[PDB]
Amino acid sequence: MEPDGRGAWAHSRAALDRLEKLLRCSRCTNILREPVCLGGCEHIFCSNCVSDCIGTGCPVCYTPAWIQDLKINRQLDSMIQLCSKLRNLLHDNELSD
Amino acid sequence: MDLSALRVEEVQNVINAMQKILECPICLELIKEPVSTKCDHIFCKFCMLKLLNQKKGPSQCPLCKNDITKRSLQESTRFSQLVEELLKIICAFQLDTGLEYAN
Ligand SMILES: [Zn+2]
Ligand SMILES: [Zn+2]
Ligand SMILES: [Zn+2]
Ligand SMILES: [Zn+2]
Repeated sequence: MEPDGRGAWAHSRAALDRLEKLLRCSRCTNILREPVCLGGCEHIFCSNCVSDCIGTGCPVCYTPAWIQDLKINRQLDSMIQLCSKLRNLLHDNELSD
Repeated sequence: MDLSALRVEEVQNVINAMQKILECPICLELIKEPVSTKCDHIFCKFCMLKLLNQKKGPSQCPLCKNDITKRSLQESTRFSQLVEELLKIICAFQLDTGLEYAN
């Protein structure tokens, strides 16, 4: 009938991956933490990757940098931490002692 | 069927906190047209019209205190999918668990 008996939290799992795509860094091509905007267009990167390419801006959209100083995004930052939670909710830690 | 209340309260807590990041800093209305303001802040576009329409000169960032002007902000579309996607996440929750989200 099922691999792990029902399983549940299936639809939620797919939702996590979806939101992750909106947080997945462009350079690290993965989940970031406390990244930086810069991508005035529609791109985003961590706060330790774009710094090595601020002279230009975005490596894809080729858009010029808008922030001279390595600013931070509390919004996107909090989004990452939240996404991490759901990841554990789906995994479910089964352990007593 | 509330999914047997098994790890259902935890998820709902993550869905709510998520909406906070994709919320509004002026009218508290789920932003639709995310626009980056001079102060690196997001808005619903229309919110800027009123903030700038007011006879008080350059807009005043209500998030910090001020620092906003007409020829500054621009629809970058960065917090768009984050808002639309999130909405789809809450739908799945009620679809299975069927628990309350917010009122
Ligand atoms: Zn990166
Ligand atoms: Zn770009
Ligand atoms: Zn608004
Ligand atoms: Zn501000």
